[PDB]
Amino acid sequence: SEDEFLRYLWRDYLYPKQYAWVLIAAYVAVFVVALVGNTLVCLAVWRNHHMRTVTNYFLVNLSLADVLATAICLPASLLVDITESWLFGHALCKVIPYLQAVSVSVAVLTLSFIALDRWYAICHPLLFKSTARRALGSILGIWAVSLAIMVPQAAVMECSSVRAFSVCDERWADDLAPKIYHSCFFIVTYLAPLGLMAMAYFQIFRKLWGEVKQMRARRKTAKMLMVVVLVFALCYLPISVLNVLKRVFGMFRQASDREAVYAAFTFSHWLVYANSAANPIIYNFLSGKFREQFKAAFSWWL
Ligand SMILES: COc1c(F)cccc1C(=O)N1C[C@@H](C)CC[C@H]1CNc1ccc(Br)cn1
Ligand SMILES: CCCCCCCCS[C@@H]1O[C@H](CO)[C@@H](O)[C@H](O)[C@H]1O
Ligand SMILES: CCCCCCCCS[C@@H]1O[C@H](CO)[C@@H](O)[C@H](O)[C@H]1O
Ligand SMILES: CCCCCCCCS[C@@H]1O[C@H](CO)[C@@H](O)[C@H](O)[C@H]1O
Ligand SMILES: CCCCCCCCS[C@@H]1O[C@H](CO)[C@@H](O)[C@H](O)[C@H]1O
Ligand SMILES: CCCCCCCCS[C@@H]1O[C@H](CO)[C@@H](O)[C@H](O)[C@H]1O
Ligand code: NA
Repeated sequence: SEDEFLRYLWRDYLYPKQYAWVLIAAYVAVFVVALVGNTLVCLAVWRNHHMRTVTNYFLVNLSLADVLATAICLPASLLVDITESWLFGHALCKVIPYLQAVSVSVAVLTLSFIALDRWYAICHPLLFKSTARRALGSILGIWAVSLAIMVPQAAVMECSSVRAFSVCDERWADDLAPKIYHSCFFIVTYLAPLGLMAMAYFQIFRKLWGEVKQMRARRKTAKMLMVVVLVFALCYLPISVLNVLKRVFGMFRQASDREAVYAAFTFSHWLVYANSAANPIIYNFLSGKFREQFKAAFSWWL
């Protein structure tokens, strides 16, 4: 029974090995590309004074939130996605999930303020002054808000023993509280800002593609930014939806195909980190100015 042997070889050995190879290579490729890429974003804006715009100051802040998640949270997520257990202790069970939620909040708030800045500059000019100095005040305000509103997330994280292994999970005293919290989390960090940004960029699209030199520069930046928002919305959609289906709709509680649930959650966690790697790649192709600084970086160190 050679066919039956090959089927158990595939199930018990070949498939789990290929799965671990794909998983580890995917997480390592994204960790490296995100660390290098986002460092280069910060260096491109620091080196060239002409790219020291309000948009690019917020793009640097997006890179900081993306570096926060890549450096601290990505290695922890990789180990949970391998073991399905917590190996970093009780203290880090509160800190790493908290820093991850802070990073999402900083990322989406940074995107909202870029949209807001572009919407006032293009659709409703001369009502609100937007300068580089005021961008640093708005950036500090983004961190202060994000650090505060994510404390409930830190408060619910618990590291509990289950063999003798630990699990880092949210502890809720009653069934109603996680439903209200995960509904609010989804609408505040995903749905409401992305719905508002889509409507703002649709208005900017109508104004720009409906002075000539300025509109040529504005069309290039608005095209890039629309691609960034679209890619953020696609990357954060599977995790945002899985968290609602789990916490609000009580899904994935049956263990019949536990491995299928782990794979959907793993791929969803990886898409969040893939976003940090994606943003500097988007600036490379949709910004000639970021393209120059990146081309100069590969000419120098490589
Ligand atoms: C974007 O969300 C996550 C991620 F990208 C990696 C791992 C987990 C998540 C996640 O589902 N959440 C829940 C959400 C309501 C707040 C943000 C995180 C917090 N939980 C975490 C985060 C990191 C690690 Br590692 C373990 N748990
Ligand atoms: C950049 C330097 C690398 C640091 C990586 C952090 C990993 C933490 S190990 C972790 O420490 C806990 C105490 O905090 C113990 O409870 C755990 O048993 C142990 O596994
Ligand atoms: C920048 C604002 C400062 C707040 C940062 C929150 C993360 C601290 S870790 C964690 O927070 C939980 C919630 O408060 C407590 O239950 C724990 O005892 C404590 O270890
Ligand atoms: C509108 C008012 C909003 C406040 C609601 C507070 C309800 C408490 S939930 C409770 O919080 C603890 C924090 O320490 C966790 O340890 C528990 O696991 C979790 O169940
Ligand atoms: C704005 C926030 C709204 C989010 C959606 C949550 C709706 C709760 S359904 C509700 O859950 C209770 C606790 O689990 C049960 O006692 C009830 O039988 C059931 O009807
Ligand atoms: C702290 C108090 C906790 C109470 C939790 C109950 C929440 C109400 S859910 C609501 O209950 C209705 C009953 O009239 C049903 O008709 C609806 O279908 C259902 O959605
Ligand atoms: Na991000």
